[PDB]
Amino acid sequence: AVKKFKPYTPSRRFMTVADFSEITKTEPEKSLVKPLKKTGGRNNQGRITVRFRGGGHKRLYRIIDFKRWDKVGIPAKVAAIEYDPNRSARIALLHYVDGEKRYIIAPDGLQVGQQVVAGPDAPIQVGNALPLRFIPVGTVVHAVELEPKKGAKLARAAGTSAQIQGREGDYVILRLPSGELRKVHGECYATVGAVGNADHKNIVLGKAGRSRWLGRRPHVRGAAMNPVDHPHGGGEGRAPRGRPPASPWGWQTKGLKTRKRRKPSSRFIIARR
Amino acid sequence: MKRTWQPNRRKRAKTHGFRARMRTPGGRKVLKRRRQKGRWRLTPAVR
RNA sequence: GUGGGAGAGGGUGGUGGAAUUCCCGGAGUAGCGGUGAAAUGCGCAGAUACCGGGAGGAACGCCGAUGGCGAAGGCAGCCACCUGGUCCACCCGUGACGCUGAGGCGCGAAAGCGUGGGGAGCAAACCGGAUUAGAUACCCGGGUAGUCCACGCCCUAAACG
RNA sequence: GUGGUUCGUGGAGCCAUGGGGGAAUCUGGGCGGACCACCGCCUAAGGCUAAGUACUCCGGGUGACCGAUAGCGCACCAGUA
RNA sequence: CGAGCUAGCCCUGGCCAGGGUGAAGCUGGGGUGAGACCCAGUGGAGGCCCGAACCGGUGGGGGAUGCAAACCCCUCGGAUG
RNA sequence: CGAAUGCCGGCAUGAGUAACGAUAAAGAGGGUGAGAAUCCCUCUCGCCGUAAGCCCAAGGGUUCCUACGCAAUGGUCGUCAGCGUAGGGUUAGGCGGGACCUAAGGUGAAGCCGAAAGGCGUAGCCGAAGGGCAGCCGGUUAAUAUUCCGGCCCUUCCCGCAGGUGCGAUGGGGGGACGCUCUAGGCUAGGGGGACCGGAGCCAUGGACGAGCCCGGCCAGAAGCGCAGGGUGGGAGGUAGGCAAAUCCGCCUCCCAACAAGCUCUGCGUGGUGGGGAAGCCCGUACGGGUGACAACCCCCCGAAGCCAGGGAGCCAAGAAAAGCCUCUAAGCACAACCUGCGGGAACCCGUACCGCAAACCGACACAGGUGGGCGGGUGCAAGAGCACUCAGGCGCGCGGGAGAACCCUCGCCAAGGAACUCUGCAAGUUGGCCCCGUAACUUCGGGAGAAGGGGUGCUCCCUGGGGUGAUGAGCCCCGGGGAGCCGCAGUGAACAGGCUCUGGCGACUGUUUACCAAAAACACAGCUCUCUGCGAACUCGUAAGAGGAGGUAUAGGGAGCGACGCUUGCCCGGUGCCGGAAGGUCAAGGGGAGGGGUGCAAGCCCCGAACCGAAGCCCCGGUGAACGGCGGCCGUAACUAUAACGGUCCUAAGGUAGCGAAAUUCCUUGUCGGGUAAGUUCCGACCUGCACGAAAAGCGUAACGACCGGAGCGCUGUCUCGGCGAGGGACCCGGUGAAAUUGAACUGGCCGUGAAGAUGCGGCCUACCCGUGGCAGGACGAAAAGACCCCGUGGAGCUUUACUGCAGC
RNA sequence: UCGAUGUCGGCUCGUCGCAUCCUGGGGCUGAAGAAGGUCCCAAGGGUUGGGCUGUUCGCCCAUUAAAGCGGCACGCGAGCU
RNA sequence: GCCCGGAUAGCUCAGUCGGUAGAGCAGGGGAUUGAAAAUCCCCGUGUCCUUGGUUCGAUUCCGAGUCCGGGCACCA
Ligand SMILES: NC[C@H]1O[C@H](O[C@H]2[C@H](O[C@@H]3O[C@H](CO)[C@@H](O)[C@H](N)[C@H]3O)[C@@H](O)[C@H](N)C[C@@H]2N)[C@H](N)[C@@H](O)[C@@H]1O
Ligand SMILES: NC[C@H]1O[C@H](O[C@H]2[C@H](O[C@@H]3O[C@H](CO)[C@@H](O)[C@H](N)[C@H]3O)[C@@H](O)[C@H](N)C[C@@H]2N)[C@H](N)[C@@H](O)[C@@H]1O
Ligand SMILES: NC[C@H]1O[C@H](O[C@H]2[C@H](O[C@@H]3O[C@H](CO)[C@@H](O)[C@H](N)[C@H]3O)[C@@H](O)[C@H](N)C[C@@H]2N)[C@H](N)[C@@H](O)[C@@H]1O
Ligand SMILES: [Mg+2]
Ligand SMILES: [Mg+2]
Ligand SMILES: [Mg+2]
Ligand SMILES: [Mg+2]
Ligand SMILES: [Mg+2]
Ligand SMILES: [Mg+2]
Ligand SMILES: [Mg+2]
Ligand SMILES: [Mg+2]
Ligand SMILES: [Mg+2]
Ligand SMILES: [Mg+2]
Ligand SMILES: [Mg+2]
Ligand SMILES: [Mg+2]
Ligand SMILES: [Mg+2]
Ligand SMILES: [Mg+2]
Ligand SMILES: [Mg+2]
Ligand SMILES: [Mg+2]
Ligand SMILES: [Mg+2]
Ligand SMILES: [Mg+2]
Ligand SMILES: [Mg+2]
Ligand SMILES: [Mg+2]
Ligand SMILES: [Mg+2]
Ligand SMILES: [Mg+2]
Ligand SMILES: [Mg+2]
Ligand SMILES: [Mg+2]
Ligand SMILES: [Mg+2]
Ligand SMILES: [Mg+2]
Ligand SMILES: [Mg+2]
Ligand SMILES: [Mg+2]
Ligand SMILES: [Mg+2]
Ligand SMILES: [Mg+2]
Ligand SMILES: [Mg+2]
Ligand SMILES: [Mg+2]
Ligand SMILES: [Mg+2]
Ligand SMILES: [Mg+2]
Ligand SMILES: [Mg+2]
Ligand SMILES: [Mg+2]
Ligand SMILES: [Mg+2]
Ligand SMILES: [Mg+2]
Ligand SMILES: [Mg+2]
Ligand SMILES: [Mg+2]
Ligand SMILES: [Mg+2]
Ligand SMILES: [Mg+2]
Ligand SMILES: [Mg+2]
Ligand SMILES: [Mg+2]
Ligand SMILES: [Mg+2]
Ligand SMILES: [Mg+2]
Ligand SMILES: [Mg+2]
Ligand SMILES: [Mg+2]
Ligand SMILES: [Mg+2]
Ligand SMILES: [Mg+2]
Ligand SMILES: [Mg+2]
Ligand SMILES: [Mg+2]
Ligand SMILES: [Mg+2]
Ligand SMILES: [Mg+2]
Ligand SMILES: [Mg+2]
Ligand SMILES: [Mg+2]
Ligand SMILES: [Mg+2]
Ligand SMILES: [Mg+2]
Ligand SMILES: [Mg+2]
Ligand SMILES: [Mg+2]
Ligand SMILES: [Mg+2]
Ligand SMILES: [Mg+2]
Ligand SMILES: [Mg+2]
Ligand SMILES: [Mg+2]
Ligand SMILES: [Mg+2]
Ligand SMILES: [Mg+2]
Ligand SMILES: [Mg+2]
Ligand SMILES: [Mg+2]
Ligand SMILES: [Mg+2]
Ligand SMILES: [Mg+2]
Ligand SMILES: [Mg+2]
Ligand SMILES: [Mg+2]
Ligand SMILES: [Mg+2]
Ligand SMILES: [Mg+2]
Ligand SMILES: [Mg+2]
Ligand SMILES: [Mg+2]
Ligand SMILES: [Mg+2]
Ligand SMILES: [Mg+2]
Ligand SMILES: [Mg+2]
Ligand SMILES: [Mg+2]
Ligand SMILES: [Mg+2]
Ligand SMILES: [Mg+2]
Ligand SMILES: [Mg+2]
Ligand SMILES: [Mg+2]
Ligand SMILES: [Mg+2]
Ligand SMILES: [Mg+2]
Ligand SMILES: [Mg+2]
Ligand SMILES: [Mg+2]
Ligand SMILES: [Mg+2]
Ligand SMILES: [Mg+2]
Ligand SMILES: [Mg+2]
Ligand SMILES: [Mg+2]
Ligand SMILES: [Mg+2]
Ligand SMILES: [Mg+2]
Ligand SMILES: [Mg+2]
Ligand SMILES: [Mg+2]
Ligand SMILES: [Mg+2]
Ligand SMILES: [Mg+2]
Ligand SMILES: [Mg+2]
Ligand SMILES: [Mg+2]
Ligand SMILES: [Mg+2]
Ligand SMILES: [Mg+2]
Ligand SMILES: [Mg+2]
Ligand SMILES: [Mg+2]
Ligand SMILES: [Mg+2]
Ligand SMILES: [Mg+2]
Ligand SMILES: [Mg+2]
Ligand SMILES: [Mg+2]
Ligand SMILES: [Mg+2]
Ligand SMILES: [Mg+2]
Ligand SMILES: [Mg+2]
Ligand SMILES: [Mg+2]
Ligand SMILES: [Mg+2]
Ligand SMILES: [Mg+2]
Ligand SMILES: [Mg+2]
Ligand SMILES: [Mg+2]
Ligand SMILES: [Mg+2]
Ligand SMILES: [Mg+2]
Ligand SMILES: [Mg+2]
Ligand SMILES: [Mg+2]
Ligand SMILES: [Mg+2]
Ligand SMILES: [Mg+2]
Ligand SMILES: [Mg+2]
Ligand SMILES: [Mg+2]
Ligand SMILES: [Mg+2]
Ligand SMILES: [Mg+2]
Ligand SMILES: [Mg+2]
Ligand SMILES: [Mg+2]
Ligand SMILES: [Mg+2]
Ligand SMILES: [Mg+2]
Ligand SMILES: [Mg+2]
Ligand SMILES: [Mg+2]
Ligand SMILES: [Mg+2]
Ligand SMILES: [Mg+2]
Ligand SMILES: [Mg+2]
Ligand SMILES: [Mg+2]
Ligand SMILES: [Mg+2]
Ligand SMILES: [Mg+2]
Ligand SMILES: [Mg+2]
Ligand SMILES: [Mg+2]
Ligand SMILES: [Mg+2]
Ligand SMILES: [Mg+2]
Ligand SMILES: [Mg+2]
Ligand SMILES: [Mg+2]
Ligand SMILES: [Mg+2]
Ligand SMILES: [Mg+2]
Ligand SMILES: [Mg+2]
Ligand SMILES: [Mg+2]
Ligand SMILES: [Mg+2]
Ligand SMILES: [Mg+2]
Ligand SMILES: [Mg+2]
Ligand SMILES: [Mg+2]
Ligand SMILES: [Mg+2]
Ligand SMILES: [Mg+2]
Ligand SMILES: [Mg+2]
Ligand SMILES: [Mg+2]
Ligand SMILES: [Mg+2]
Ligand SMILES: [Mg+2]
Ligand SMILES: [Mg+2]
Ligand SMILES: [Mg+2]
Ligand SMILES: [Mg+2]
Ligand SMILES: [Mg+2]
Ligand SMILES: [Mg+2]
Ligand SMILES: [Mg+2]
Ligand SMILES: [Mg+2]
Ligand SMILES: [Mg+2]
Ligand SMILES: [Mg+2]
Ligand SMILES: [Mg+2]
Ligand SMILES: [Mg+2]
Ligand SMILES: [Mg+2]
Ligand SMILES: [Mg+2]
Ligand SMILES: [Mg+2]
Ligand SMILES: [Mg+2]
Ligand SMILES: [Mg+2]
Ligand SMILES: [Mg+2]
Ligand SMILES: [Mg+2]
Ligand SMILES: [Mg+2]
Ligand SMILES: [Mg+2]
Ligand SMILES: [Mg+2]
Ligand SMILES: [Mg+2]
Ligand SMILES: [Mg+2]
Ligand SMILES: [Mg+2]
Ligand SMILES: [Mg+2]
Ligand SMILES: [Mg+2]
Ligand SMILES: [Mg+2]
Ligand SMILES: [Mg+2]
Ligand SMILES: [Mg+2]
Ligand SMILES: [Mg+2]
Ligand SMILES: [Mg+2]
Ligand SMILES: [Mg+2]
Ligand SMILES: [Mg+2]
Ligand SMILES: [Mg+2]
Ligand SMILES: [Mg+2]
Ligand SMILES: [Mg+2]
Ligand SMILES: [Mg+2]
């Protein structure tokens, strides 16, 4: 649970790596990988639209199953637990009994050898996906569809989870990882359990290079630039913000709320983060 | 020391070539101008 | 050794109702709170008091005792699992195998500390209203660590009989 | 809401139209500089139409036009080296 | 009209002499009620060490109508990231 | 036209001046020729040799080879040439690319979007130093050769014969198919040694006829075989998944083998055959040819980073695609078709010269610069691609001859002293490899460490331990141990090869930066906090469609600050910002019409318009500090004095907490005191009167780190006292070639005056024959650049904001 | 003098003035001697080495016959820093 | 060197339309106390820094001057 290192270099003393004990399989399921084009944070004009991105290790994409319902009632065995580089989570290999293979994002405590299945049927147990309406109130759950048939959207990230606070009408009340209180539709699938690899938030990158490996290039402060560049640019030696703190595009960055007010999904939200 | 001109033939053709000029309404008008002036080469040499 | 007992003895996982706070719905109006007396605070932007719904944390009333258990520190709703100590009876077994115990090792209330969570009530610090000659206090209104959980520290005490 | 006109919001009509509303077929409609009355003019929401006009790559005629530092950048193998 | 220089990113290749230090793990031994842990041996980690290539450009000298519109010499930084 | 630092051209000055492009280096004989330092040939000398040698790729484009030439190009010369003229020269089914595949990207039927131009975009298509695919050795030309030839091997297409089989695809499935570090076994490349084999010849100068010296002792090769290695289960049954079907693949069950056992694939070896084959001597070759020769052709050792190759281990950052290929079935066909073997036929287009670390490429140059991949021998030095010398090979850098001044550069040495130099030990010196002994404060327990500080190091003989290969032995090779001596000033004997300590500041660290005056204490960095963002996310680019974010989902993403770690981070919410507030005020278009007006005979047509209803914003209520920010003053007081724990009062939104402090901050200032020094404006330690520190524009510390910046000491020095000598390349002279900025014209002295105020040029004196050469820089307000400081201009441009006014955006 | 008169200090190299720091010659003295004070003549020559600071200056150490003051574009950057 | 503020009761400060100037604290006399604080009841009082001037009248307005608080002194 988080390997540490003796300081045999500087930065080897603060480094921390994930513990890979849970990982069964060391190379992926070839039928289940496809290549993914790295952006560099650049859009279809050659233009950077997200700063400080790029470089960092090459990756094969694991195509994973966020619709669990097109397999309704067909059980499957949990074949191995694998490392997916495209996410904080880990991915469970499923062998379905009719012989199809799928990747599911791997819940806490789910272990190899387990039967697992999705539908209005099915036990309320870890790994099993169901329309939300049949999951009993109070159950913690993850990989939640936001609208029906559209795929798992909420609580996919290592350690995250959502909780069922109550039913009202066609909709059920979830508390999201954010802690926002959200109505979601009854027919939206969710699979029971948390996401696991919860240990994940404590890894400590430990050096500059290790950030580079994950494809995040350095990030320069507005404070460090010139007025052409940023609201915080310039001004003889150092200096404070001299105005409300801003983005490079000059909108305010402490507290200013950016959610569009008139959004329709407003009718469906009850709380905050 | 490393200077500004580092010849490469694919580049030269890929970039200033005839088919390139024709591709773009800007470049079609290069040809138009050079032709009107009566340039001997409409387009850089390459090879 | 056998057969029995009593108990808030410890670890784990579950689980119940009362209350407080917040939020939503209702109904209703001019005060509520507070104190020695007040003010700050809250309240016509609809408070307090009342009913219904929800959320969340912490602590377990009666039983409850001047009682019980633990080596101490300590341990108190209920349920199950795991597990320590102990007493009695019968007089069956070993045959002095004992007592203590420098060092060692382990436990060790509260506060505090690290990393995560959690945060209803309470509350150092802090703010504010009183009181006073002053008041960096006692009283009142707020209120952050902390109080709670996990894991690792700290190793103190009027740790007392 | 704007453009056009001499009209720069002006008393601002006219011609055009991005938005809203939305007619009638001669007793119908537009116009004569806000509006109304009178008096006139004209017939929108389909289309075509020579000539008189503009230009000069090209050919020809002519210069009180140049004469090789001029005249075209080029009198010469120049849009070349 | 330019990313044939330069900056960043994308796809696909290549390169980094030799030496040194000796993390985890492992195995053995010791320790314990079990542990923690200790010792050896093994192991071969690292924006680890010395130093070529390669990348640099630190200090000084030279050059200054240069060999050169940024060079030369001595010296110096990195050198599995 | 006389001026415009005018334009264009011509020719001058400087001047026979600087220079002739790396200080690797030359000398002579012969030749050729009108002409020779410069061309050819020989001998001698020198330089490169992880190259300054060899082979790819780019890029260049006839520079290639040959004859005939020397006007210009060549920094001199020129008979020579990368130059002029002319003639020749590049040969492929197997090498590269195309008739194959796909990557990013591009383009783009469908489709979406945009005033026009155009933008996007699925499929498809294009796109390569990636994937796929069949040639090795040697000989030949003046010049091409995996291309021609010789030998030995192979691929695909077509057609046919034989044997086999449900054949059959753009569809299905398998495979292709992958990282980084470390690495095993067996090999090969490559190398060294041999007393063995083969070879012309050699015996000098004191010695040697020798188990002498000198030279070489291979290369390619089908099938088979052999050694090492990669891949790989077999069968049945069930089957709803792999977008039709499948006998395939997936999944479940059972039965056999666990193993290369078999099967298969590849490396190496061996192999029918084919080829090569030194030194030396001669031939004259420019350059090769003859012989050596019927050449030999073998043993040992070292041994890759290459091969077997998809090998194995560990790790986290988790490591292309598509076709070729195999399999499966679908139409359809099964007289087809396909598969295997054999045999004949068929096999296209483009590149191939030459240069290629460079005189042929990029740098206006025959430019000391830049340029990717491979090979890169020997011996020694611990190793090595380092260093020195050297092989193959290649060069002596396209001006020379002399002299032996100053001065300059690069280099050597120095009595005594030893930083006294100076802004500064800048520069130079010292140190320096390996082995052993030894090593402090502090510390995050890794470090600090190569701390510091020492000893050893050559050669000779004797004895002796372990390993590799062999056999368990010799031989070869690797690592050592003990003893006795020998020599010099000196044994890492030449070359390559840290000076060290103490103590502060800043930054934790490795990194990054102003191409070309700044490498830093700046940026970044892990890490900490605030904040936005529920997913068609927020944010960014785009008019839009689209896209990035992300095929991610709050343990995620954006924005901001701070910047490892440690211990911490106080008070103020008045103002500004952000956040919350269903009330109230104000609020635009619109609604509404009390009322009024124009005109008409009227019906009417037309205009104005009060109340009232009416968003966001603002006002107003509150919250908020790792939000913009802010964080006072005066007077008195103690039983010597002094000071003031204490009291009083003004002002404020509140009046700086911890820590720190003359500081990267202290004006007065060299503050005062202590330390260090003979002497200390710097430095270290204290003090606090902090002009004008103080807590994430973070506060105070911190081990380690630093080409950062201070201060001290040891060591050692030409830094210096204070200079001297010596070397080379210049400078000087001679022969050849021959610039430059500058330049009103010049017949161009000194002083004292005068002058627009600093006079060769005017006045008065003085001095002074004409002209050069090597030298020095005081003057010509020397050159250069129409001052960059300063002002001015109703000149410009970047930046800012609660300046004005707009626009995007919301 | 803005179509450029390089600007502090150091170094190197001098040169001049005298309002003389020392040495030479004097007068007065509140000059016993020795040692001074003060003024006069005098510009021939001399006029140290270090610590601090960019410093000029100045303070300090150790000496001295003395440690003189000024000018020369705050002398001197086509002489260096 | 140049511009700004201030001086009002013993202290700290307010205020002034140019006309009769106050707050707190101190201070004085009384009460309370055994006595002293705290508490209570009476109590005042300044020629509003100087010097000119305007005006009928100046703390108030004017112009000078002290002395204290503050800001500045930039390009070279
Ligand atoms: N060492 C073995 C056992 O010793 C005791 O048990 C006794 C047991 O006690 C019971 O323990 C239970 C657990 O706490 C209680 O719930 C009962 N009230 C109590 O009576 C006796 O009722 C038996 N007769 C004897 C037994 N040795 C311990 N209590 C147990 O924990 C332990 O497992
Ligand atoms: N001159 C005598 C003493 O005066 C002050 O103390 C007084 C104090 O002053 C305060 O100081 C604070 C800061 O220190 C300020 O923020 C207050 N505004 C200010 O009023 C007064 O509020 C008290 N009523 C009396 C106290 N003796 C000083 N603090 C002392 O050092 C000093 O020795
Ligand atoms: N500081 C610059 C120059 O100073 C002296 O000479 C100057 C000289 O100074 C004096 O010289 C005397 C002779 O040594 C000294 O004793 C005086 N103490 C001194 O003030 C001046 O009187 C001159 N006007 C200028 C002269 N350059 C030196 N001699 C020179 O080497 C030095 O380069
Ligand atoms: Mg695109
Ligand atoms: Mg594009
Ligand atoms: Mg961690
Ligand atoms: Mg980041
Ligand atoms: Mg940053
Ligand atoms: Mg900056
Ligand atoms: Mg920009
Ligand atoms: Mg800006
Ligand atoms: Mg700013
Ligand atoms: Mg500043
Ligand atoms: Mg700044
Ligand atoms: Mg915005
Ligand atoms: Mg050029
Ligand atoms: Mg190319
Ligand atoms: Mg067109
Ligand atoms: Mg032509
Ligand atoms: Mg119990
Ligand atoms: Mg009780
Ligand atoms: Mg008995
Ligand atoms: Mg017995
Ligand atoms: Mg405890
Ligand atoms: Mg506690
Ligand atoms: Mg409370
Ligand atoms: Mg308080
Ligand atoms: Mg009390
Ligand atoms: Mg709290
Ligand atoms: Mg007790
Ligand atoms: Mg108009
Ligand atoms: Mg107008
Ligand atoms: Mg108009
Ligand atoms: Mg009209
Ligand atoms: Mg319209
Ligand atoms: Mg009509
Ligand atoms: Mg009309
Ligand atoms: Mg009309
Ligand atoms: Mg009219
Ligand atoms: Mg008309
Ligand atoms: Mg016409
Ligand atoms: Mg002419
Ligand atoms: Mg002409
Ligand atoms: Mg003529
Ligand atoms: Mg002419
Ligand atoms: Mg012309
Ligand atoms: Mg580029
Ligand atoms: Mg290592
Ligand atoms: Mg190390
Ligand atoms: Mg390293
Ligand atoms: Mg190499
Ligand atoms: Mg340099
Ligand atoms: Mg530099
Ligand atoms: Mg230099
Ligand atoms: Mg120079
Ligand atoms: Mg290094
Ligand atoms: Mg004239
Ligand atoms: Mg002229
Ligand atoms: Mg001349
Ligand atoms: Mg001359
Ligand atoms: Mg000369
Ligand atoms: Mg010369
Ligand atoms: Mg030369
Ligand atoms: Mg030479
Ligand atoms: Mg002859
Ligand atoms: Mg002859
Ligand atoms: Mg010769
Ligand atoms: Mg040599
Ligand atoms: Mg060599
Ligand atoms: Mg060329
Ligand atoms: Mg030619
Ligand atoms: Mg010639
Ligand atoms: Mg010539
Ligand atoms: Mg030349
Ligand atoms: Mg030729
Ligand atoms: Mg062939
Ligand atoms: Mg091909
Ligand atoms: Mg064809
Ligand atoms: Mg293709
Ligand atoms: Mg397109
Ligand atoms: Mg289009
Ligand atoms: Mg290819
Ligand atoms: Mg091929
Ligand atoms: Mg072959
Ligand atoms: Mg050739
Ligand atoms: Mg078949
Ligand atoms: Mg060898
Ligand atoms: Mg050999
Ligand atoms: Mg023999
Ligand atoms: Mg002899
Ligand atoms: Mg013989
Ligand atoms: Mg010989
Ligand atoms: Mg099936
Ligand atoms: Mg099917
Ligand atoms: Mg493999
Ligand atoms: Mg492998
Ligand atoms: Mg059929
Ligand atoms: Mg060829
Ligand atoms: Mg070549
Ligand atoms: Mg080179
Ligand atoms: Mg090369
Ligand atoms: Mg060449
Ligand atoms: Mg040359
Ligand atoms: Mg060159
Ligand atoms: Mg060239
Ligand atoms: Mg290179
Ligand atoms: Mg060595
Ligand atoms: Mg090698
Ligand atoms: Mg070398
Ligand atoms: Mg000597
Ligand atoms: Mg000496
Ligand atoms: Mg010494
Ligand atoms: Mg120094
Ligand atoms: Mg040095
Ligand atoms: Mg020490
Ligand atoms: Mg150590
Ligand atoms: Mg040492
Ligand atoms: Mg040290
Ligand atoms: Mg040290
Ligand atoms: Mg020694
Ligand atoms: Mg010897
Ligand atoms: Mg040596
Ligand atoms: Mg070297
Ligand atoms: Mg050395
Ligand atoms: Mg060294
Ligand atoms: Mg300092
Ligand atoms: Mg740094
Ligand atoms: Mg620079
Ligand atoms: Mg620059
Ligand atoms: Mg650096
Ligand atoms: Mg920077
Ligand atoms: Mg931190
Ligand atoms: Mg969009
Ligand atoms: Mg999208
Ligand atoms: Mg997207
Ligand atoms: Mg995506
Ligand atoms: Mg971020
Ligand atoms: Mg910072
Ligand atoms: Mg703060
Ligand atoms: Mg505030
Ligand atoms: Mg606020
Ligand atoms: Mg507020
Ligand atoms: Mg309202
Ligand atoms: Mg409103
Ligand atoms: Mg407010
Ligand atoms: Mg006193
Ligand atoms: Mg302060
Ligand atoms: Mg201080
Ligand atoms: Mg000081
Ligand atoms: Mg300061
Ligand atoms: Mg100071
Ligand atoms: Mg110093
Ligand atoms: Mg300094
Ligand atoms: Mg200090
Ligand atoms: Mg600061
Ligand atoms: Mg701050
Ligand atoms: Mg900081
Ligand atoms: Mg500090
Ligand atoms: Mg510490
Ligand atoms: Mg430090
Ligand atoms: Mg660094
Ligand atoms: Mg540095
Ligand atoms: Mg300093
Ligand atoms: Mg020193
Ligand atoms: Mg010298
Ligand atoms: Mg010489
Ligand atoms: Mg004069
Ligand atoms: Mg005259
Ligand atoms: Mg005259
Ligand atoms: Mg001369
Ligand atoms: Mg001169
Ligand atoms: Mg000017
Ligand atoms: Mg103006
Ligand atoms: Mg202007
Ligand atoms: Mg301006
Ligand atoms: Mg000037
Ligand atoms: Mg000048
Ligand atoms: Mg005199
Ligand atoms: Mg005298
Ligand atoms: Mg006397
Ligand atoms: Mg006397
Ligand atoms: Mg004199
Ligand atoms: Mg100094
Ligand atoms: Mg001066
Ligand atoms: Mg001074
Ligand atoms: Mg002056
Ligand atoms: Mg001067
Ligand atoms: Mg000067
Ligand atoms: Mg200079
Ligand atoms: Mg100077
Ligand atoms: Mg001059
Ligand atoms: Mg006052
Ligand atoms: Mg009065
Ligand atoms: Mg009494
Ligand atoms: Mg009066
Ligand atoms: Mg008066
Ligand atoms: Mg200036
Ligand atoms: Mg300024």
